[PDB]
This record gives sequence, C-alpha cells and structure tokens, in this order.
Amino acid sequence: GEFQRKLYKELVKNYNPDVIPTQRDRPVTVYFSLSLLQIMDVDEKNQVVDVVFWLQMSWTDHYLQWNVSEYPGVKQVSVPISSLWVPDLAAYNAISKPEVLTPQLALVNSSGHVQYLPSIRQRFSCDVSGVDTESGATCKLKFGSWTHHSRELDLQMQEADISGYIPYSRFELVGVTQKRSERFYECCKEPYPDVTFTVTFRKKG
Amino acid sequence: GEFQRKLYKELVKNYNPDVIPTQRDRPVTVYFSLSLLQIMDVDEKNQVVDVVFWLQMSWTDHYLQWNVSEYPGVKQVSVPISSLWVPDLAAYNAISKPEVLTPQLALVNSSGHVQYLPSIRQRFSCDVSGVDTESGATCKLKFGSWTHHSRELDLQMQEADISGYIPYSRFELVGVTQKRSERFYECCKEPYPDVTFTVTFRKKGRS
Amino acid sequence: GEFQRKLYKELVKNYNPDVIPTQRDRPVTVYFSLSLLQIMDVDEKNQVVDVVFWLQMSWTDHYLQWNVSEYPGVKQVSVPISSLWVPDLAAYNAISKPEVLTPQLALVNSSGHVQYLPSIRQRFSCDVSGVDTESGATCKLKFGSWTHHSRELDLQMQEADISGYIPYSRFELVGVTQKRSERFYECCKEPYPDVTFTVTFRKKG
Amino acid sequence: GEFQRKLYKELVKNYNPDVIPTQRDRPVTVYFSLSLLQIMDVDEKNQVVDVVFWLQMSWTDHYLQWNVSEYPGVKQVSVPISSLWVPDLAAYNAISKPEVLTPQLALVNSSGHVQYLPSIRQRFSCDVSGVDTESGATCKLKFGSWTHHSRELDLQMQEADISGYIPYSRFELVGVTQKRSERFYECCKEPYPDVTFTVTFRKKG
Amino acid sequence: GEFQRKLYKELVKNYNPDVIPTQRDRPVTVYFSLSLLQIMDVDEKNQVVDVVFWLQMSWTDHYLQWNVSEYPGVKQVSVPISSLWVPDLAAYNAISKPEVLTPQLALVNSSGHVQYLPSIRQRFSCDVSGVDTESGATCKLKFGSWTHHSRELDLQMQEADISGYIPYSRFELVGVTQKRSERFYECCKEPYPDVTFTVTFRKKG
Ligand SMILES: CN1[C@@H](CC(=O)c2ccccc2)CCC[C@H]1C[C@H](O)c1ccccc1
Ligand SMILES: CN1[C@@H](CC(=O)c2ccccc2)CCC[C@H]1C[C@H](O)c1ccccc1
Ligand SMILES: CN1[C@@H](CC(=O)c2ccccc2)CCC[C@H]1C[C@H](O)c1ccccc1
Ligand SMILES: CN1[C@@H](CC(=O)c2ccccc2)CCC[C@H]1C[C@H](O)c1ccccc1
Ligand SMILES: CN1[C@@H](CC(=O)c2ccccc2)CCC[C@H]1C[C@H](O)c1ccccc1
Ligand SMILES: O=C(NCCCO)c1cc(Br)c(Br)[nH]1
Ligand SMILES: O=C(NCCCO)c1cc(Br)c(Br)[nH]1
Ligand SMILES: O=C(NCCCO)c1cc(Br)c(Br)[nH]1
Ligand SMILES: O=C(NCCCO)c1cc(Br)c(Br)[nH]1
Ligand SMILES: O=C(NCCCO)c1cc(Br)c(Br)[nH]1
Repeated sequence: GEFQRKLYKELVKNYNPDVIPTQRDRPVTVYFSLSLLQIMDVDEKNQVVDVVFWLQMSWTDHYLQWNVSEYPGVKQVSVPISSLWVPDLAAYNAISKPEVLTPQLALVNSSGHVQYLPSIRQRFSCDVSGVDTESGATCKLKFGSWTHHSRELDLQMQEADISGYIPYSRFELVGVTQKRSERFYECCKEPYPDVTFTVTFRKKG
Repeated sequence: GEFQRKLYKELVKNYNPDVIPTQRDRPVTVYFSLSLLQIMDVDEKNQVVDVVFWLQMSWTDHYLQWNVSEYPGVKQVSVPISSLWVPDLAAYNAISKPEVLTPQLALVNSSGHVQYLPSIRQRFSCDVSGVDTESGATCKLKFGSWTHHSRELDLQMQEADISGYIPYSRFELVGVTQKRSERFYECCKEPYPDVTFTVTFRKKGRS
Repeated sequence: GEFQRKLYKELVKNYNPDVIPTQRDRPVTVYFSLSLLQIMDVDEKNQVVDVVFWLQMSWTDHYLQWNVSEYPGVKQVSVPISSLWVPDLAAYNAISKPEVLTPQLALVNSSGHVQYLPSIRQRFSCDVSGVDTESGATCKLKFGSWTHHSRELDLQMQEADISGYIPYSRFELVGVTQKRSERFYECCKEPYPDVTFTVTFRKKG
Repeated sequence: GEFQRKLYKELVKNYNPDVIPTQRDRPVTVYFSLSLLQIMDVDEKNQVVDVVFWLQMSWTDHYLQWNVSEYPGVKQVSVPISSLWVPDLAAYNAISKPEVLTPQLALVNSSGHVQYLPSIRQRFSCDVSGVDTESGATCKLKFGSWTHHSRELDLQMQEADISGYIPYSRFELVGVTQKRSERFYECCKEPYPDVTFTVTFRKKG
Repeated sequence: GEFQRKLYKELVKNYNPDVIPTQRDRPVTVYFSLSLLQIMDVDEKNQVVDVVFWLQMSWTDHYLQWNVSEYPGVKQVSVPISSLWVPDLAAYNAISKPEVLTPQLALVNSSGHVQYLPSIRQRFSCDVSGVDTESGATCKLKFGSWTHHSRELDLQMQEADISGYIPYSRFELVGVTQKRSERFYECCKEPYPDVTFTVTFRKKG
C-alpha cells in the first residue's frame, strides 16, 4: 500500500532498534506468556528437556505510533523484528541457542503496540530423573531481561494457554504454572523481574 | 542484459520488501501448492516426519511491473528473494527451521508476477504411530501467513503435483489431500486463511 | 599491484552481481563438469549418498573485461564469488545444502572469462539398495539453472575423467556418465538445459 | 531516553570497536571470572568435557565515558557487543566454537565501565579417564587474550561463586580453582597473561 | 590509544582486502607451519581424521606499514582478519569446513608484518585402515593457495612444533613431516606451490 509505504519510510527515519523505548522516568512494560506445544525429548543422562514453546510478547514503543488520519487505511503493519527494539529476554536455564520456527515478524498498532508471537524450539537443563514416576519430572524454566532492571523494563505476565499441547507424544502434562517474580541482586542496587514457567510431566504408560 | 541493468536499478529505487503490495482495499492473492518429493525419515519415538518438498508459490506485486517498451528485450528477471516482498508463510507444525535446497531466486514478469519455487527440507510434528499398518500414518501439515489476515493476504491453492514423489524409499503414499480454510482466532476479528497438506503413508515392508 | 587496486575499484563501479551478463540476443554459455572425489557414506534406510565433488564451472562475463594497456601487470585477478554474477545452478536431487570446502574465490581473465572451481560436499537422494551387489547402485545426479532457460544461460559440458577419485574407501566405481539435456516444463515456452552425472558404485569385496 | 538516541548516534559515528582502549603506556585491566553451571557430558574415548559456564567480564573503556550533563537521564546503556571493543579472550583448550546462550549485549556505565556476562556452552579437551574414581578427573581450562600482551591487556581474576552449580546431574564437584599467570613465549619477550580454571569432578556414587 | 585510533583511520583509508599485496611483479611470500595439537577421532568406515591444528601463517602487506614517529606508542595492532587480505589457503583433503576455535584477529607490525595464528578443527579424508597396527595410519594433508600461483603468492615453510601434541588421547605419534613442493598443473603456465603435512599415528596400548 502507498499509504503503508509512506509510513515505513517515517517508522525508519530516526529509529534505532538498540534503544529501549522508555519515556521520561517510566519503564517499558512488557507482557509475556509461554505455551508448551510439545515436549520433544528428555535426556535422562545429561538432565535436559527438548521443548517447543509458543511465546506471546507484547509492549509499547512510543516511537512506533502514528496518526491514522495521516495514513488512512493503515491500522497495523508487519515489521521484521530486526528493524525494531525487542526485549532482551534470556532463558536462564537454556543449554542450547533458540531455534525460531515462525517468520521473524511483529505486528504494530497505530498506538505503537508491538506483538511478537514466535514458536521457539530450545533445550533446557532440567532434573528429568522422575519422568517414569507418577509424581513425574518438574522443570522450573526461568526467563527475564538480561541487561534491563525493573525501572527500565517491567516484565508482566499475560493470560497463558494449555490448549496448544500436542495430544500424541510419550509425555502427559501433570501440571503447568507461570509465576512472575522480582528480586534484588547483590550486584545491582536495582531490582530485576522474571517469569518462571514450571512443568510437571511424565511418560505415558 | 543492458536494459536489464537499467531495470534492476529502478526495481530497487523506491522498493521496500517489508511492505505487502496491497492495492487500495484489495488483498494480495498468493497462489500456493506443495509437492511431496520424499519422506526422508520418521521418528516413532519423538513423533516427527522428515520431509522434502517442492513449494510452488506465486503472487502479483504491482510495484514490480515495468513498460516492456522502456526495456525492450526484458520479458522476465531472476531476482534474489531478499530483494523483494515474499509472503510470510509459516509451517504451523514444523519442529525445525526450513532447509532451502535450491538457489534463493524468484522469476518476475513485466506485469509484477513473481514465481518463487523452492525445494525445502523440514521436520514436522506428526502422529507416525500407524506407519507399519495398512491404514498408515496421517500427517496434517498446516501452512499460512503468520501476520496477515484474509483481507491483506488471500491464500489460494493451485493444482498440486504427485508425479515428483521418489519411487524408491521405504514409504509408499496411501493418499494426499490439499484443503484451504479460513480460521478465526480468539485474539482478533478477521480470519486467517491456511492450506493444510494431508499425507497418508506407510512402510513398504510392514509384513 | 597499484593497477590491481584501481582495477577492483572500476570492476565494482557499475557492477550488479544479480544481472546475468547476456549480450544482445546471445545466452551466456556456461561450461560445467563434476568430478567425484569420494563417496563418503550411503544411507540404505533413507536412500541417500554423501558425496564430495569437484566442480569446474566457467563462463564469460563481458562487464568484467578490461584493457591490459590501462592496467599493465594485471593479466588475471581472484575475485570473491559474492562480488560477481555466478550461474544459479541447482542440484535437483540434493537433500542437504552444499558444504563448500575450498576458498569462495573465482579467477578472472582480461577478457572477463570467469573460472569457479569449488569442492562441494553434499547429500543426494539416490536408490542405494543395490550397493552390495556386483551390478551396484546407480545415482542419477541432475544439475541445472533454476531460473534461466536455454536462451539466457546455455549450459555446456566439459569432458571430466575420474583421476580425482580416492583410491581407499569402501566404494569402487563401476561406471561414471555425464550427459547434457534440454527439458521443457508446462510453465515455460523456452526450455531448461541440465547436466546429469550418473554413478554406478559398489561396496568393495 | 531522548538522549539515549543522541548517545547511541555519537557512540556509533566516532567509536572504533577494533581499538583496545589503552591510555598512554597503561594497559586495559580486564576483570574475569568463570562459574561452572553444569558439566553436560564427558567423552572418555575422545577425551573431552561438554560444559556450561557463566562468564563475568568487566573493563573500563575511556572512549565510552560521558558526563550526565551530556545525556541527562542516561545512567547506563545496553550496547550490542559487536558495537564495542571486547577483550579477545581465547579458550586455549576448546575443541568446539563457543555457543553463547544469553543475549549478546553488554552494560556500559557513564564512567565507561563495561560488563559482559555471557553464558557459554563449549566443549574442551580434557583427560577425563579418572571420572569414575574417587580422585576424579581434573580439567585445567586455560583462557587469555590471543593477541594482547600484559602491557596492553591486564587480565585480572575476580571472586568466583560455585553457587550456580546444578545440584542434579551425574557429576559432583571435588574441587574448583582459578589461578592467574603470565607466560613467556619465545616469539615475543612481553608476557601473555592467562587465567586457568581447574575442575575436579566425578560420577556420583 | 589516541594514535592507534589515528592509525586505524589511515590503515582503512584506501584499503581493499580483496587485493593480494604484491609489489610490482614480486610475489607475497607467506610463511606457513602446522602443529598437530590433537587427533580427535578416526572413522575407519568413512576413511576420515578429525584433527585439531595450530596454524602459523605470516606475510608482509606493504599497504599496512606506518611510520612509528607519526604514531608514537603504536608498535603493533590486532586487526580482525576480515579487515585485511589473508592468503586463500585451501586444505586439499578437507572433507569438512574449518572450525576456527581462536579469536579471528591478526597482529600487524609497523613494517606490515602480519601474523595470523589460528587453532582450527577440521575433518580430512585419510586412509586410517592401519591405525591398529605398529606401522600405523598415514595422512598426507596437502595445503596451498587455491587461486594464486608462484609468482603471486610464494608459500614457504617455517619451524614445525610437536610440543603442542596432547599427551592423553588414544593416539600416539609415530612420525610427523612437513614438505614444500612446486606442482605444475596442465591448466596453467605457472607452478602452484603447496605444503604437505604428513602424520603417522596409531592407537595406544
Ligand atoms: C544478569 N543477571 C543480572 C545482573 C547480574 O547478575 C550481575 C550484574 C553485574 C555484575 C554481576 C552480576 C541482570 C538480569 C539477569 C541476571 C541473571 C542472573 O544473575 C544469572 C547469572 C548467571 C547465570 C544465570 C542467571
Ligand atoms: C499467530 N496466530 C494468529 C494470531 C494470534 O495467535 C494472536 C495475535 C495477537 C495476539 C495474540 C495471539 C495469526 C495467524 C496464525 C496463528 C497461529 C497460531 O497462534 C499458532 C500457534 C502455535 C502453533 C501453530 C499456530
Ligand atoms: C523450477 N523448474 C522450472 C520452472 C517451473 O517448473 C515453473 C515455472 C513457472 C511456473 C510454474 C513452474 C525451471 C527449471 C528447473 C525446474 C525445477 C524442476 O521442476 C524441479 C523441481 C523440484 C525438484 C526437482 C526438479
Ligand atoms: C598464541 N600464543 C601467543 C603468541 C605466540 O605464540 C606467537 C606470537 C607471534 C609469533 C609466533 C608465536 C600469545 C597468546 C596465546 C598463545 C597461545 C599458544 O601459542 C597456543 C597456540 C595454539 C594452541 C594453544 C596455545
Ligand atoms: C585448483 N587447482 C589449481 C587450478 C586447477 O587445477 C585448474 C585451473 C583451471 C582449470 C582447471 C583446473 C590451482 C591450485 C590448486 C589446485 C587444486 C586441485 O585442482 C584440486 C582440486 C580438487 C580437490 C583437490 C585438489
Ligand atoms: O534463549 C533465549 N534468549 C536468549 C537470546 C539468544 O540469542 C530465549 C528467550 C525465550 Br522467551 C526463549 Br523460549 N528462549
Ligand atoms: O518454516 C517455514 N517458515 C518459517 C520461517 C522462519 O523460521 C516454512 C514455510 C513453508 Br511453505 C515451509 Br515447507 N516451511
Ligand atoms: O545445491 C547446489 N546449488 C544450489 C544452492 C543450494 O542452496 C549445488 C550445485 C552443484 Br554443481 C552442487 Br554439487 N550443489
Ligand atoms: O579449509 C581450509 N581453507 C578453506 C576455507 C574455507 O572454506 C583450511 C586451510 C587450512 Br591451513 C586448514 Br587446517 N584448513
Ligand atoms: O572460545 C572462546 N573465545 C574465542 C572465540 C573465537 O572464535 C571462549 C572464551 C571464553 Br572466556 C570461553 Br568459556 N570460550
């Protein structure tokens, strides 16, 4: 679209994706949620889980807003994530780099709401010893900004989803939990939030 | 080519590959087809299919058209996909990133008709438990735009081809189905069209 | 050289590697030949060959020619392949991306005749069932331009031999064939030339 | 911040990441600590350890300092490591390239103090023969600047915490040591500082 | 370094890394040596060696020299290899791409002497059948410029070090040889020199 074209030239003009879009004394609040789609495998020897997650991440980038009157038809845009600031979310218990399965694009509202919803396959460190028991194995997968404290990036949880879980596969879900936390670290003087996704699973039969 | 050199400079001038080439209240209709070339392997433990396919994809980019009078000989061009807008097609049941086996180039017509025909090797999540049975295993491989709804990107099926299927290999094809749908998500108004490629296969030696 | 440095500045000035260097109603004729250096492995289950090839591709780019009088010493130069137009040759039966083992450089004449001679390791789909037989297994490895027809890119064979073949290794060569063909597709009024490298091999003893 | 863009624009237009930020006859002192998070696996045949480390690297880069008057709110910034000079630390006994698990960003103070804290998964050459013994296997993992001598880059150790060690897993820690040294090479006559991380571990039971 | 920053600006000014730094009809002499650090594994089926080498490559790039009077403190600089011309050395018997383990930097003197000393892990084609014998298996690993002949790049060998060989590991060294040769090819008027590293090893008792 010619109205869409005219906007991308502006949404680029003075945009630096390395800059966290904080506004005078206010953190960027980032909404976060993980959905376990499939437990691919477990390594009982090496103590690891091979898992496929759907991530729901949303925030506001004030540098990404536009007047819908200036660009009529343009309600939303699909922007490549490389073109924009994305939260520096770390998987604290990941033992492999993330494999992003879905197109690396984000949707952007006229008010600057960024929605990045990737499917990630990753391997995590976990005590899988009790996978063959009724109690099952429990993985506490922790995620959070690696470099931004609470006053810069406010991590918040959003409504989760266990409808996406693959019905076939050796593993059945005993329980799933998501909890947001905040702690002070001896290092920093400033606090840091995190979201912990907790899974309890077991081998079927 | 000489006019070809002059055209590539212009076909770049004001082109943004991140912009969907929709024209005033009309979606971009993308034609899509998938041809199963070979089922590489199955993981009965992990419930996965390793598959090779030929993707037939095409659309009209109204920003890519040119006057053949301005560029005589130039009927078509081989453009790298990275230089142009391509549909953001997601493999909904993929459990590995796609491995593109062919050159990453697209053929473009004087009227903006782009044809991207890659060979992809990818691993998908599938219930392969019945692979050793006469009924066989069935994989419902779903594909569609990740960010564009039906009124921005109109996914359409084109006539598919099962002549490309490798005659050797452990697996024989019981049946192949192609269906286009429009799914509504709780998230949003406006539906999301998808093409589901359904395969029924079985081990040749299952006796 | 101080002419070589100036030559590279000019050989870049108005050069687009995305443009096929066809000149007025004439296709670019590309000379091609494969030499099987080693059959690494066979997967009898998955029906695949892991092979190491030496490719000899050579063509003439008219935009790359220069006056030797303008650049005295400069007879030839080593240009990175990424800097120049290379034929879009596809391995039709490849089931893995090519692993290029040699430096990614091509040699270029004062008349613009380019020579690209890489060693590639690639995995191909092949009926390897008869590898343990006296008749042996036969692989018909097809190669050709993915996007250019006969009137744009004229694929031509160069006679290759089998002197490069590794003498050790489980596999002995029963026969090697190379044939150039021209195929028509329902799509296109103009045909697509290809070179098929055919191997017949068997496990030793 | 509005000044964050100002900051990133100038600390891009004038900063050369290739330049070691030494200031006149004074080396850059780099603080270094390694924390063993998990021993993933051991290869008794090939004599290798697959390990997950948390690295703590800090130094002062004088080219990255600013007064707060220059960038009002701006106290710190998350800069991509590719934008900065980072110590050229080599893992002398690594037999695989490092897999960096965390976002590749570093924190910079207004007084030029850089903090790079990556989680790395890497495979190292080690004599793992005694892993099944009470004495256990000992890995002497050596790290240091590959190209900078003592008078350019002053490697210094910091206090390492073994609090991060994964409680589950086949391997228990008998002992962990860190020693900084300065070696002489026949090449140079200026010494090369290094930190050797020594682990003694054994299979549980 | 204030002068260092001033030096990197000039060392960039008109530098093209694609250009071999030959001076008016004189070849660039490159010093080369290889040091076997460890034989990782052998594949008796596929006929391959997995090896870790330390490479010592040195050459003089006349475009890289500077007056030490113009830049006081600056005796040497660590430049990323990507920023400068490096010899296009091919591993003629490599069946995998090289895995470079060490930082990809080279040291450069005030007189243009470049020293690139990487640790490479690579897999080579080799007749490993006799690895379990007293005679042992012999690998003739050939290396040389892929595109430059004797009059452009003069390959020379330097001091061979076997002190770096890992004492643990299944394999003991029977013998190591390095020889430089000047091969003539039917293709070309000018000879192509090469260095062949020959190893004889065997499985320990
Ligand atoms: C990085 N770290 C905080 C800062 C910080 O620790 C730190 C900062 C500066 C100096 C020393 C330590 C910032 C937010 C994430 C948090 C992560 C957690 O600590 C951690 C460290 C090591 C492995 C796993 C997890
Ligand atoms: C991505 N999603 C739709 C939008 C949306 O979900 C959504 C949008 C905005 C907010 C929250 C959720 C767009 C069309 C595709 C669909 C995909 C499906 O989720 C999905 C998730 C995981 C595996 C397979 C498929
Ligand atoms: C890509 N295709 C031709 C063009 C074309 O078909 C086509 C063009 C335009 C529209 C529809 C179809 C050009 C020459 C190569 C050929 C490729 C071969 O089919 C093929 C595809 C997949 C695996 C093996 C072989
Ligand atoms: C690279 N070397 C020193 C430099 C140097 O030797 C050297 C420098 C210049 C010329 C010749 C040799 C500097 C600091 C690292 C040290 C490491 C060791 O060599 C080495 C090489 C390969 C594997 C393990 C260890
Ligand atoms: C590449 N080749 C020479 C050039 C040349 O032969 C050649 C040149 C032009 C046309 C045909 C052949 C240059 C120096 C190295 C030599 C390498 C060897 O061929 C070779 C090829 C494949 C695997 C291992 C070795
Ligand atoms: O690994 C993750 N982030 C680190 C960056 C590595 O390039 C990550 C974040 C989330 Br949410 C997942 Br699941 N993985
Ligand atoms: O995986 C696919 N797209 C996502 C790319 C991001 O990693 C994909 C699309 C189609 Br059609 C296939 Br087959 N795979
Ligand atoms: O795979 C090949 N070419 C296309 C690009 C793949 O990503 C290829 C061509 C030849 Br000749 C060989 Br051998 N492989
Ligand atoms: O593989 C080598 N060079 C080719 C470049 C990558 O495609 C190589 C050179 C040396 Br010395 C070794 Br050891 N490997
Ligand atoms: O491998 C490491 N550095 C060099 C990479 C160049 O390719 C490395 C450094 C440290 Br500290 C660890 Br743990 N690994």
